[PDB]
Amino acid sequence: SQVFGVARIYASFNDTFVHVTDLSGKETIARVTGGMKVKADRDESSPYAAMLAAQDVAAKCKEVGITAVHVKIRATGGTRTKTPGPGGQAALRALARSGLRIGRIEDVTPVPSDSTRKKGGRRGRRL
Amino acid sequence: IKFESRKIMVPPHRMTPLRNSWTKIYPPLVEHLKLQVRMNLKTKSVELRTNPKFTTDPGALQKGADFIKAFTLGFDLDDSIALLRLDDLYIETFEVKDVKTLTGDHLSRAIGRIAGKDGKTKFAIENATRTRIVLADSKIHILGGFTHIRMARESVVSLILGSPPGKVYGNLRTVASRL
Amino acid sequence: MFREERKARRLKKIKSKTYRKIKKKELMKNRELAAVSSDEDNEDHDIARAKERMTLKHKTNSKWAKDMIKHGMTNDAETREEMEEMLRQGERLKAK
Amino acid sequence: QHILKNPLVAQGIVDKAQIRPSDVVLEVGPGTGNLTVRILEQAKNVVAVEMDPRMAAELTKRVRGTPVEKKLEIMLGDFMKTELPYFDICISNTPYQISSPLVFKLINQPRPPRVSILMFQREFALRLLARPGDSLYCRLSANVQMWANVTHIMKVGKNNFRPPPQVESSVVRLEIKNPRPQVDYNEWDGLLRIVFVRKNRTISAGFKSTTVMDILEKNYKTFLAMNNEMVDDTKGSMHDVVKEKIDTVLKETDLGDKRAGKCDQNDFLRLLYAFHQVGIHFS
Amino acid sequence: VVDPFTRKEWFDIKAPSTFENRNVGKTLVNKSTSASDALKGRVVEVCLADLQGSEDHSFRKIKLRVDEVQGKNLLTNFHGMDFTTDKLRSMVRKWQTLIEANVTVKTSDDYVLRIFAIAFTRKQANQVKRHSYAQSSHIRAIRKVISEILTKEVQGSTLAQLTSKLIPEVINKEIENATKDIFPLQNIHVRKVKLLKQPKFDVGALMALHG
Amino acid sequence: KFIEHQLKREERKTIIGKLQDYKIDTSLLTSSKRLGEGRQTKKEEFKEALSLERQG
Amino acid sequence: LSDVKSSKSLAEIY
Amino acid sequence: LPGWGEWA
RNA sequence: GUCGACGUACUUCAUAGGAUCA
RNA sequence: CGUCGCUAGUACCGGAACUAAAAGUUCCGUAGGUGAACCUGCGGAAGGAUCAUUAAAG
RNA sequence: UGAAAUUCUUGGAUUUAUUGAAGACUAACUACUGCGAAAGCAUUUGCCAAGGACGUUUUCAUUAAUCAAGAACGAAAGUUAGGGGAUCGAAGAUGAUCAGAUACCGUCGUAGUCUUAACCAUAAACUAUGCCGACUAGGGAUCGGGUGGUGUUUUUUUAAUGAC
Ligand SMILES: [Mg+2]
Ligand SMILES: [Mg+2]
Ligand SMILES: [Mg+2]
Ligand SMILES: [Mg+2]
Ligand SMILES: [Mg+2]
Ligand SMILES: [Mg+2]
Repeated sequence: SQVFGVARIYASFNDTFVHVTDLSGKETIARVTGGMKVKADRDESSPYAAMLAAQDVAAKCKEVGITAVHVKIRATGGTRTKTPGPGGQAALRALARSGLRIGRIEDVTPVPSDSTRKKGGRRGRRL
Repeated sequence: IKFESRKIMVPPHRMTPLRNSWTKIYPPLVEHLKLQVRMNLKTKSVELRTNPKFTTDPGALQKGADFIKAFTLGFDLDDSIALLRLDDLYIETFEVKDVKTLTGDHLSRAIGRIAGKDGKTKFAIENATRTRIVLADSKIHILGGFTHIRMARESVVSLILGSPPGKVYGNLRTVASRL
Repeated sequence: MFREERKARRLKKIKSKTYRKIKKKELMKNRELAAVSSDEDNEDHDIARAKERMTLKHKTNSKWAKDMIKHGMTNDAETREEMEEMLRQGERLKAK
Repeated sequence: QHILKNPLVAQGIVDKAQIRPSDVVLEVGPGTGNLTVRILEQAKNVVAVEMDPRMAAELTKRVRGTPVEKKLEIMLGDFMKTELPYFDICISNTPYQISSPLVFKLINQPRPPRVSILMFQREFALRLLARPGDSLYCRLSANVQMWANVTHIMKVGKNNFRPPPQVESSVVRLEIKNPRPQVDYNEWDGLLRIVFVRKNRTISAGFKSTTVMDILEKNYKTFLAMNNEMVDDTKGSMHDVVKEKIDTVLKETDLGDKRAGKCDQNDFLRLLYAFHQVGIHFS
Repeated sequence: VVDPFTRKEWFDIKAPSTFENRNVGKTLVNKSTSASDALKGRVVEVCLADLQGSEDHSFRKIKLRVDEVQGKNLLTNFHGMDFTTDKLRSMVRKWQTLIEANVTVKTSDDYVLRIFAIAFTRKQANQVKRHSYAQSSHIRAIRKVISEILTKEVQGSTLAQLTSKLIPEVINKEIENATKDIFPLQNIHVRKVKLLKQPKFDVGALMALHG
Repeated sequence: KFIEHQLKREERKTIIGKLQDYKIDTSLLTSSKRLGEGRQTKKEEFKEALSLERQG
Repeated sequence: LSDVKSSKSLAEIY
Repeated sequence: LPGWGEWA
């Protein structure tokens, strides 16, 4: 009576994705991103954008038959930041409020044992 | 309001403060949010659950978990309570090495520059930007409104890249007046 | 004990004049405000004055003062302050 | 902005310009007009290019009600964007940001000025003045020396400019060559660009770059096409023939093992002629 | 012009008999024009807590790959094991030495696999030193002991038997007993299992595993 | 120095004459400015295709 | 601008 | 401490 | 050639500090 | 309230018609530089302002 | 991006899952703690030689300290000739050139970054602090070795070791 999917949340600096797929991960159920729910490209990473995206997928998933999702939140990772941003945090909160049952929450950020060089250069980046 | 659970693992260096502040942590969780609170000493993880017969706000559980998580990262209790009070607060986290690959004394001085003498520089950013900053070694966490945490992040990052505290302080006054 | 060792080790490495100058100034205020230092008896002052007259250690005939003066390094403001700081300290011990 | 206040250096600049009484002077970066008044005193008429309308108005106020008032003309706009009138001499204290374009514009004017007195920062001027084999010899030096002759007038220090800049300055004289030497600018610059990516390596190593081979092969195919000879146009059809051509010309000219920074004008001309002989055209 | 889920069809995934709870959810795939080929090779990762119904395995995940299809039932087989990132970040702490070993070995089923085991030093009950660092000789000895143990259990067992050993964590206790005299340790865990190579598929050996 | 300079001038004049013997236009030839790029956009590819078609 | 810890707790400022 | 080790 | 580097000879800018009094 | 203007448009044979027109951080070594009052790559230094928490195999 | 635009994109981009290939680098543990003459050194296992300290009622018996000449090594960058070429990236090109806390940003990216055989011999190569030897206060932390205990724990037969 309780069907599980997996809700993958990719919280980058300039956008947030909310992707719901079956347990395997091959089949996509609904992909909505911050850009599709906002008029100005500045606010795509905004928490408000994530909430709209999360609500849209939550509504769509209920139509399909999915009633619960495991959250696998991740950041860009790699040589860049490893912790999900507020866009991801907002998406998680909206999904909980949607009534969709949250099964298990884990961070799956790609963390390198040791990586290539970072794009900044010797003097740094992100003035 | 279905039966759901959250688990938040407490790192060892935050267990003792959790003990002294437990008296002020379970009341708001169990009273306002109508959540079932517990700590598993065997796993050393704070466990929160929704009571289907009593809990009414669907967002209580996730709201509570973020509040526990904020205390876990190193934020004082009252600041963490702000997560329960409000609904538009988020935590930004990034490392020094993300900004600039600093090692040895360069990393130590970068942390010292952010904190400032007697923590003055950190408080200056916190007051001007209306945010709370926890400076855990090379790991920096910022708590506040989304637009606010970005402003604090830029002031912090300028300090990491080498900008002197004095110049960053003047910039804080300008943005503070704009706010 | 480790925590003081780590903090003591780090403060040990920083040997910038401005940093050490700020710490010294704040310390002299706290000791002055709390009166940690005992009042000097008249006999104590006389003994201190006696040594100063015996030696004359705080005049410009010292090696450092003579080196800075004779080579135009005291025209700069900062090194002049140190010379004047030395001279006023000598004058204090000369007071009766 | 940085404003000169030393009168001696301004007098020296205007004097060394050697303005004949029948000369029309293009004066870039008028500023307040300390140079402009003296240039007006000993010139047929002055055309000034000013970016700031306020400064142009102040200059007009200064020159108002003076015997030289009819002589002056002021153009408002960006110097690079404007299409300029005939001028015999150039005397500029323009912002250094447009230093390099300015020079080449003076070189490519339909009738280039016979003399120009230009102030640059010390590094840029020394690179202009650099001779083959010097440390600062660079593409700019070779190109400008082919199209002109640059000599050093004076060294202007930091104290003269208020507020002091972080870089020292120098006044140099640029004398475009008349008649213009008959070499296509595009091909000269193309050869130099290919050879000056690393000026202290062998020229052959300069031609070893894969993208350089791609460009040269495409140029060879286009050259064959213009001569009405049929060319396959595949990506790697002509790689092996062009490689052999480059090797042979480099060997016979004896320039394969000579560093670009130590090669003078005639060496590059010989290489250009050899490449034209074998059929490779650069730009 | 077509809603894709009109043509999709649902399939129920069933786990090996070695786990208590065989029902592990369901997936979807396009209806045959075949659905089996897309279904085969599909890998699903699930926490051990769900399969065993006990929160003692909250920090371990099992990857199972689909190998057979019968009447909407996807018969899967063990494919890998791993720890959750939060647990690993929890164990790795300051003021202690991390001892990690890996061994490549083939089961009795020609299942070539790679086992990664992790352990940490601990301070004694009466210890007063801040740190419990182990000298490199002790680390090398412990690593050798762990390698011999893991090779011994893997070689003398089948893949199903290997998983049956993995679930109760007997290997961790065996490592603790063997390494007791060398140096005190904590958080001894079989951190990860990779399945590198596979033998020829035998549907009988899968049906027997699924009963 | 003077005699060396004059000999160089004569050599330069001869070489420049021989260069006028071998001279063409440069509109179609790809400039060496492209050495750093190493990859082209579809706009650049389309421009090259149009240019080559015009060449025939 | 204040350089000391704010007495008001973050909930209070908001 | 209520809830320290048991459900509260 | 109001040329570059070096060598030599000079010029110049950075001096006030404490106490009392009005 | 009239005439010719100026801007935009439509037509006609410089000319002659019509319509619209709310404005007033400090550096070191090395290597480069063609929008160079200075920039950039790699390695290093402080001669650059340490707040909070911390036995949780408790 | 402060907002845009060069860029990719219904021939399916970004995102998702199962793989595969290449070249670098060894996170967390990580600590001014350890090692080396210095520069420097961090995944496992094996081989080759080298080394300080400690223990010794072993051996030689002044063989020693400092060092012009002379020699070995010498970060990064850089040159010669092959190999490799993932990331980042001097140079070069190109989009935008509006807004001062976010004011130098973006995209492509040659040489380089890596390696083999040779050159170069410079650093804030810093403790801005020559090498050898003797002496002049207390305290408790840590690393390596050694001695002592009728100390705790393990060896879950003892024990002996190991760890405290
Ligand atoms: Mg060690
Ligand atoms: Mg020995
Ligand atoms: Mg040598
Ligand atoms: Mg090579
Ligand atoms: Mg060093
Ligand atoms: Mg001594």
